[PDB]
Amino acid sequence: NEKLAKKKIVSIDAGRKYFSPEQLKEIIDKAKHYGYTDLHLLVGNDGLRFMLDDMSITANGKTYASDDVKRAIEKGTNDYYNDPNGNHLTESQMTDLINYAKDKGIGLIPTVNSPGHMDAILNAMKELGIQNPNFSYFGKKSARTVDLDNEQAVAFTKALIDKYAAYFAKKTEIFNIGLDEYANDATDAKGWSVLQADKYYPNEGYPVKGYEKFIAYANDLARIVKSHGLKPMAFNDGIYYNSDTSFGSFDKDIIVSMWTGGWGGYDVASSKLLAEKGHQILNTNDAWYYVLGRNADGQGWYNLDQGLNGIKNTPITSVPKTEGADIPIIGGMVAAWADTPSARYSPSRLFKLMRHFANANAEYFAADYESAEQALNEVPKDLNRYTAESVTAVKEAEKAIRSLDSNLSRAQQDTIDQAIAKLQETVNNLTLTP
Ligand SMILES: [Mg+2]
Ligand SMILES: [Mg+2]
Repeated sequence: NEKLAKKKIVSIDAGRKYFSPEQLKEIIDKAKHYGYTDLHLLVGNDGLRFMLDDMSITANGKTYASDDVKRAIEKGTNDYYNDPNGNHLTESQMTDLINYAKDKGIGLIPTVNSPGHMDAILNAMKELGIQNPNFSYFGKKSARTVDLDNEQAVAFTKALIDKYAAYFAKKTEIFNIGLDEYANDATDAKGWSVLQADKYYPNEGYPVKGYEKFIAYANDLARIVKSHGLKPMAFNDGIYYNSDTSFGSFDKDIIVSMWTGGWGGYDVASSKLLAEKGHQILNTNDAWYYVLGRNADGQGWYNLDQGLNGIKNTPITSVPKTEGADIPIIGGMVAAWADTPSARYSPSRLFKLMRHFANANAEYFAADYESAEQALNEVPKDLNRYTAESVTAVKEAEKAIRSLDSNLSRAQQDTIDQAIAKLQETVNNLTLTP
């Protein structure tokens, strides 16, 4: 019961790279088939590839017109990557996609990333006329990250998030605000250290109250998301970075997507600390990451063979940086990324990754009843013309399938499959009364 009740999630980076409604429906079909519960769809992640029908934004003592915001976001996303396959999903397409997923028992969790990984939103703000939205580090400007000292940029960004969250209200349950990898380009992946630095190394030109403002920012987004009845989620790396609780406290209602245990000189809070602070944790271990186009050993970090190895060697219960503690989880999430969005999207490669994650953790993933349902639909409805003995065998086989536990895992798939085979055999053995 506890294993099957977990969320099993596939994450798709449709922020950097365009994915069509058809492509996403196919992913949903596979997710359902392999026993997943949710699709985690990034739509704002460097690029921004989801447009509401009304994109008007009220901030900074004015309203930015819907059509101007749309044109700014379309231009801004293209400036990040002009994808020949498409620019954005429309509101009609999103609503249809969520409905399609819901009818299959699949939830959809969107991401609209900030204050990092927001190249397109920063570009859009510049197109609207907002001045100097980008964070800079000793003259090196981040293409991805907003300056938290810029009230006009921050106000616009929050109102944009609010607008998206208002749309997702009722139709989803979780909204990922991201919060990962602050100014990773401009600081050479040391952004959290940079934001915290002025407190400990004053008068050296580090951002004054940098990390303190980030906490306030994260918390305000959490408040905004919660106002819409949605649970806010965020990636772990900036949450109590360096295990430092002295700058302030994060909203406990933020679910933590735990993707990294950190690296040399990038010292993240342990999952133990985060649990102890009151956060629920979604295991998003980057052991399972796949970057499109990096399709085999040697082709770079998060290549497909690496991800498949991570899936074989790091179970769904193994959370980054536990300090040896027992870390409870709300579920697990395997993630595919489009760091190089011009890479060709290969469905079979993604589905292999998804299939392996489900098979490696089979007790956690729901069994497939699709074919059992179909087999029942294919039984002849009227059996009167057949012998009593052959009829009895069919009715017994039918009962046996309807008697199956409706909460079996992938680990018990063969139980379902044998029941299907037995029904098919009994139907084949139906004998006309002589
Ligand atoms: Mg590219
Ligand atoms: Mg492609």
